[PDB]
Amino acid sequence: SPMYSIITPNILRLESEETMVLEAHDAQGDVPVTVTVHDFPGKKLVLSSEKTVLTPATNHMGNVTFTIPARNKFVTVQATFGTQVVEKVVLVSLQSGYLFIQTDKTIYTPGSTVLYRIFTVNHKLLPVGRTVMVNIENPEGIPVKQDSLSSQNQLGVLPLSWDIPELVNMGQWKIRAYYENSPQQVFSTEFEVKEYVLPSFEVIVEPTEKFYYIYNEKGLEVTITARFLYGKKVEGTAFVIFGIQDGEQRISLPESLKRIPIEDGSGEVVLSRKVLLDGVQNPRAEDLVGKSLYVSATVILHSGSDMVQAERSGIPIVTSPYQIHFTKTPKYFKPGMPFDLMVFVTNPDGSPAYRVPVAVQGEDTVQSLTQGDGVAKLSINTHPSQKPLSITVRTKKQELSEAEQATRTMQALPYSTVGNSNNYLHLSVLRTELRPGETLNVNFLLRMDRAHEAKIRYYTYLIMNKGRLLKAGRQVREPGQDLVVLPLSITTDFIPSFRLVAYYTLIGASGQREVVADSVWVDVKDSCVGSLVVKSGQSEDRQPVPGQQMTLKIEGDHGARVVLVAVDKGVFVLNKKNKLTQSKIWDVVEKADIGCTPGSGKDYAGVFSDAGLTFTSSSGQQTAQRAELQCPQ
Amino acid sequence: TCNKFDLKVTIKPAPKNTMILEICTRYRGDQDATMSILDISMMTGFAPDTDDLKQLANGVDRYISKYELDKAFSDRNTLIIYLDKVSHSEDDCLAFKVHQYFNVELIQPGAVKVYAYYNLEESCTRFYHPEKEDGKLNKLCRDELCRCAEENCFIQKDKVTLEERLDKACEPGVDYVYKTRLVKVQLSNDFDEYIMAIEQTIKSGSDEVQVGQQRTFISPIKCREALKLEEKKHYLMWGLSSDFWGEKPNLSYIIGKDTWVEHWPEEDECQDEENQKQCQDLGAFTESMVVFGCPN
Amino acid sequence: AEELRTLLNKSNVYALAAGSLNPYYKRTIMMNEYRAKAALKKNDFVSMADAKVALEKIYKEIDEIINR
Amino acid sequence: DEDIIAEENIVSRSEFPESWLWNVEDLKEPPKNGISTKLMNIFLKDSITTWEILAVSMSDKKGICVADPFEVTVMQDFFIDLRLPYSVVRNEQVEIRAVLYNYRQNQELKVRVELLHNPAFCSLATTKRRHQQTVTIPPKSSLSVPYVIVPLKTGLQEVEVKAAVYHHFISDGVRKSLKVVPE
Repeated sequence: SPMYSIITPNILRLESEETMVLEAHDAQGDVPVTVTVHDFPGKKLVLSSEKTVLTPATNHMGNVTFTIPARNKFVTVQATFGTQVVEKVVLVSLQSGYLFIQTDKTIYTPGSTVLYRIFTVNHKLLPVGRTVMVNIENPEGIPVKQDSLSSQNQLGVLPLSWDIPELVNMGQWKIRAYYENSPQQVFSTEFEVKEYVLPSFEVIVEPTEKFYYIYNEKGLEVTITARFLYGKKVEGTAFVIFGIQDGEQRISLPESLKRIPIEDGSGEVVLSRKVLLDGVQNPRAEDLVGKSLYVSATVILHSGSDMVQAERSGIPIVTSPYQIHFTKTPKYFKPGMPFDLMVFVTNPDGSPAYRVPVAVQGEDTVQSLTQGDGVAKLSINTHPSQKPLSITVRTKKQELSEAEQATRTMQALPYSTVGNSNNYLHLSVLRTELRPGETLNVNFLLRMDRAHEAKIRYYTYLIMNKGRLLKAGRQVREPGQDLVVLPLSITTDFIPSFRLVAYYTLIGASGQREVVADSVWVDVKDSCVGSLVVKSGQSEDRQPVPGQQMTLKIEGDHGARVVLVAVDKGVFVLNKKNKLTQSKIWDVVEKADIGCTPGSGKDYAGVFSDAGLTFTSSSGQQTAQRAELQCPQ
Repeated sequence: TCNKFDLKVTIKPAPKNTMILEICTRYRGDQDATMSILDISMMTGFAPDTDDLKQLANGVDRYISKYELDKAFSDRNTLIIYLDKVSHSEDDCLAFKVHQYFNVELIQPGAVKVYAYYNLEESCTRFYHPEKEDGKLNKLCRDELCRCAEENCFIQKDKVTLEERLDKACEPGVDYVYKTRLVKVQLSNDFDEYIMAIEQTIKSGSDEVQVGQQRTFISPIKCREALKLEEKKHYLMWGLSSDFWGEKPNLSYIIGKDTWVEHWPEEDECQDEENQKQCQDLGAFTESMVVFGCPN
Repeated sequence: AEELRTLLNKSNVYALAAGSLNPYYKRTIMMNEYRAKAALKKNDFVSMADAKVALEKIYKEIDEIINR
Repeated sequence: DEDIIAEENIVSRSEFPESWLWNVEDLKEPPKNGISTKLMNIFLKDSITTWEILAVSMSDKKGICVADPFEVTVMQDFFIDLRLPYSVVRNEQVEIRAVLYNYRQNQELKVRVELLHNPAFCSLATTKRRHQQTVTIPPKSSLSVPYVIVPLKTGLQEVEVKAAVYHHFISDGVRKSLKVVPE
């Protein structure tokens, strides 16, 4: 018995390099693999090339990167090890990559010209030459202009424009863009068309807390800041009224409306707890929890010459300063094997909360502190139980009260083994923030009976990133070693997060082949791969002046094309929505993961699919077949 | 149009210069309005009677930031009265006095503007002036078109010599000089209309008008006291090409800030020993223009 | 000094070239011609030096811009 | 007048884009630690505000990268803010405000401000007579100078006020344009 095993992503992409991971288990000496991808069903041979040999020098582990040219489409992969031939049918995706759109402003007047770029990139964020359709939809959803343009030799950037007619529908327009080949996968930005003129100053309202506690009787205390777009503080008078939102329904609290002076660019206002309740007056205070608050400020300069409106919205009403989230924690535990929880503690608005202690039910010591990204990791132990695990984490912030702590409950089901072999694998890694350049220790924990532990001489680990296989290797292991550690090096290639999945295999129960696997998702500190700073290149000195020449310094990646744009900060007083941001990008990129679970699965076959991989062996062990284009829900 | 707030602004003198600025902006709705405001501006040179400000300052539903109430004459040409609420039944009225310190001629109409804080759109602007109708300056609007008529009027009624005439009348802008008869006179609400026959064409620019053709001149009614043009008498005048109104050769002319006015005594009037001097100057002007033309 | 009055002279030459250029330049010269003229007519050392530097500088920037 | 800047010499400010510098730079600049650095010479637009500059890079090796904004504030001790509305109605009299800012730390200003003449408008400015007030402005403080006018013809019509301060040779003028629209 040699077992041959074949691994590739759940979903394969066209016109891009995918990797096939070839293995020979319990085999002797050289073995030739020829790998092949045909159409489905039938025979076309969409790619023949890629041939290689596994050597005991490489413990029988191999790459081979192939590229597939170019109802739902499927290919058939088929690798031949010597004579024995393994084949799996994988789902295919026409999605070339991503599109990102940039508008010079967020808001425009009729009869001005919208300037917009479109960035064309593959599923690994690199620039690409393709054909794209673009569409300017009016605010009632009507396509009112379309250019079909190709970004070949464009170097990833498609500058465009469109003049708004003097006569046109006010409101939120959209720019929808899609790849010729992937018309179902569409991309959008919005922009406001409106009649207006840039104000001369900006107005800022922040509550002293980013939320309201329904028993805080001081009320909701607000600061109103005003300041001309050029620095200097504003002198004037201000009108602020409040209101309640739930959920798209707004109710003003007229009794709340106050007129206050703005002196040295600041005024202060409050919505007394009284007036809030007398205002909505649902039977009890606790009714308001889960609803949001808004402050609407209107500021008039003393000249009367300029005026400005402004709003902070969605201040949540809460019984607690925090929220707990198991969205980063695997929902499958390995009986007898520690169960690690990534507790994610946020503030009421959504930001990560930092330095927040959390503990399990009772606990009764335990406890660990939330890190920068609002993640802390608690580990409990599991028994030989198959019953569902129901853990409950409460926050243990001092200075609070049992009332004010947040809570949450979650449930994991056990990983089922091959005929109850009570063999398992458990990956653990340290929860701290991860930057590229650092190195990460990935703890391989193993659970099985000493009668069989010695057969496990190695683990296979695959790194998943942006839905492609990024790195795969072997982590060795000497009999008796329960814990081994693979010191993984984190490069920029890992941003903005990666899954590590690993598996050992052996013959066991009754001469039965057994694949045992685990996985885990790890978050890299989001940032640019390269870099881009725009600073003053006017070494020294003081303010520049209307009309004057000014020198700019651009620091970024070699041979990179840089595209600028400059906007009057007054434009942003009027609309700050829909701005382009490296973050908005990575977020797109994560929401395109072919991986669905935070780690682990129901059985070995799950661990793989959930992390985004397919597994197939000469013995017949393998993942279910993925035929759905997205994750389930 | 003042859709949501009926607004009336009144300027009458007082019982250095000083006067009474009043107002009243009713709300065109079914209830009273939310705190509302007036962006008040002043006829050039005036500043509020600081005292009269405080009578307004402590009032019920009345406030002026201790910021403005304090500037005084100094340079307080803007101020905002915050009327807590507003009426829709009759009209919240109030008034106060302004003293245009440092008397200076040719003043500007004040523009009082009101709005409900939460809405700059539903506002309004009504003007005022010691001598102008409801604050609107003087314009001349004939249909879709228009122009300005708030200057001084006809050319200045220090001596009026003969070298002086031959000058002006040869500066660039000047496109015509005629001896004329005032044929008929039609007056109407906006513009009078003096139709005149051209008796001799001294200088001749763009207008290909012959002598006797007869062309038509206009004027704002606020330009009759000082013109006293009289049918059947003769006249010498000239004007700029920028006073042409219309499209050939039903252009009328405009008597304007740069148009010359002069009454040409009849032929037997040239005898009075008080008339001759103007009867010889002009003949000694006609004669130069027709012979020599213009220098440049 | 006299060295200033010399610079003033160049102002017409420079303003002439500074007409390809942002209004700023042809406007800095204006700003500093009035300053020069009126300082030379008081002999104030401070006001003249001030202006002498202002001209030197703006001409140089104008130079640099034009050379490129 | 005595010791101020002559109106004819004041070149007004005119270029007030909401956006610009819509440029494209490659970074072929002889690299230096995978880090290339360009310098770029731009000429600022006459707006007195804070430009927010946004750079986005595209390398077939590193992918797409959106920078953090870079703010630039463009100011003057003394300057006019000519606050026009978006549009006006032909033949309707409206008021506009010319706001004067004096930002010197302790040093008031005697300033003459003038609304220039347009035949497209009707104001106290005529082709022969000027419309100048002379105002004094405290330090770190602003002044509102109103202007009643009437648009005569439709289209994109333009308003201009200038101003200079005495004894000092500071000067500034603004020439914005707004939309005259038919009754």
